[PDB]
Amino acid sequence: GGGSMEVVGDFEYSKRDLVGHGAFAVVFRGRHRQKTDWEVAIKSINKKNLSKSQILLGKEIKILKELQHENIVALYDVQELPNSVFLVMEYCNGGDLADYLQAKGTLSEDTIRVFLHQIAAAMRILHSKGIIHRDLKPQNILLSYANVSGIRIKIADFGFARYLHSPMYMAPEVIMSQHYDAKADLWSIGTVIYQCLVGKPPFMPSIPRETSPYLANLLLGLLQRNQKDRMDFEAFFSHPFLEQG
Amino acid sequence: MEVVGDFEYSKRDLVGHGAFAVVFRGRHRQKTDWEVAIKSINKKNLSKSQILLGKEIKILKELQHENIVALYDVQELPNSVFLVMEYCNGGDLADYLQAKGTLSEDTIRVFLHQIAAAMRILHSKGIIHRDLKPQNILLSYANVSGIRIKIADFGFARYLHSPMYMAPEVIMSQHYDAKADLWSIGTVIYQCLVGKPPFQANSPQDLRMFYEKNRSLMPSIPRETSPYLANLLLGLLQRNQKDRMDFEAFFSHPFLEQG
Ligand SMILES: CCS(=O)(=O)Nc1ccc2c(c1)/C(=C(/Nc1ccc(CN3CCCCC3)cc1)c1ccccc1)C(=O)N2
Ligand SMILES: CCS(=O)(=O)Nc1ccc2c(c1)/C(=C(/Nc1ccc(CN3CCCCC3)cc1)c1ccccc1)C(=O)N2
Repeated sequence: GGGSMEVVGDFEYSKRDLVGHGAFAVVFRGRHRQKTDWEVAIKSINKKNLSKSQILLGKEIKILKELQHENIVALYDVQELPNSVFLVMEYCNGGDLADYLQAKGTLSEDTIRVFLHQIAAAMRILHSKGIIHRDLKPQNILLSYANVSGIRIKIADFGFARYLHSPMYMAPEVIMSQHYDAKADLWSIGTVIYQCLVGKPPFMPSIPRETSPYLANLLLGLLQRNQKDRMDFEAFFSHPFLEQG
Repeated sequence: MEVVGDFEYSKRDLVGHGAFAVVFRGRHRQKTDWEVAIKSINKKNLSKSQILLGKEIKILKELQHENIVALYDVQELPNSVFLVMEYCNGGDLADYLQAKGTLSEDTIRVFLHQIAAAMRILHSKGIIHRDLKPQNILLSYANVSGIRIKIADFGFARYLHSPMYMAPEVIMSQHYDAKADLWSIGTVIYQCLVGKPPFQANSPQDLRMFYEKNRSLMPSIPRETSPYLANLLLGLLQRNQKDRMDFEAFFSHPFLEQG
């Protein structure tokens, strides 16, 4: 591919419009070839690189396909050239939360609530399909502007995601450790909210005196080293902090 | 006959089921003396399951050992995915145990040598099978010394991964099942010898809570058992992986390399 343009099923991109990189991956802004006002992200993935890695792209596609929520990054198409796999995906013109925090610094409780509402919305869908993300972080949380109220949040990167499995020969450590990471996402969402508020990840941790009681409750409930002790999903989904103003 | 890439099978020659899968004996369309197993998987069924077929294909592609079941081709029709694979004319160990009952120490050594051979390759690529059992361990006759063993079913297999936002339980549980296969190989050898698994419940949940409460102690090794084989089994059947025989100890255990 010497040339500037490239065709990927019903979509196309200029190599001029590179927006960022993932693992063995490069992401371009693109568009539908007929509906050209329809912007997409095209993730090019080097096959030889992938085949030498332990990345399960098949799994990521399986999970992306299964999730059709407005706060989970949409997969539109998969194309397989000889040298590359292409994923055609929702364009998120906002970059990731990491960029937004590097710009805005720390966020208001009003802002963090608007964002967390949408992250919670996505967490519902993962929990209800028995998917654990396990690599939630600001690099994985993408932003899409209409024009703070104009900002829509989309979860991405199911590289590390895994399905919960709801046997005499099976090792006891495997039998027992079933569901052991069931609550891993609730911690991560904790560290993320924390960083949004304080301006760095936390490592009970230092909750600033300014913090509202609800938000302090949520954070201390999420940031529990032992999952046994850590807030469960339904408690989080319906936590007072989310459904006020 | 139905066609799958360069291979073909009769629907007459169904040889069993797997998960959302049906298996036929087949052959190459030119090299017709080349028998294959053709595993048909319904896509709609798969898409509603939590089976990662891509992962299993990735792992099978990476493993080219004579004691790991060969994947030759993958074909994707609209309704079905087909896996063209080594034909194992012997069925699984489950069938062979239900027939033969218990096995001689000479027989169990011949089998375990070959399972060990495969375990080398998994360990050295950092793959854990995790669901080793007699239903997964296939047999292929040339004409007991004429029986070749192939590990199958990497459905449950996973790669060993050799970060502030990541949950502590995830960080710490890295490599926790690194020795899970050595237990499984234990239960299997045990069943081969005694004629039943070392530990049984009435359900998954009974056994969950059994292993959980640490009720599990060493199991009944018959007095007749040779010392080497008893050593191996007691070293493999250790509820705590910390205590459980390490791989190099297993690979080079006295039992395997005697005559
Ligand atoms: C990391 C998860 S991933 O699955 O591997 N990647 C992924 C998945 C889905 C995606 C994007 C990325 C994506 C991004 N847009 C995007 C990126 C940057 C910018 C900002 N300036 C950059 C250059 C100048 C113009 C735009 C705009 C849109 C983006 C790219 C890389 C990293 C993060 C976001 C988007 O619209 N949908
Ligand atoms: C292991 C789980 S799986 O991966 O989903 N199945 C799979 C994977 C690879 C395979 C086979 C099956 C297969 C089988 N051969 C086969 C099957 C049955 C018989 C029938 N005899 C049994 C012994 C003698 C009497 C008739 C012969 C060959 C077989 C089929 C279903 C279950 C198990 C084995 C084979 O040669 N290669």
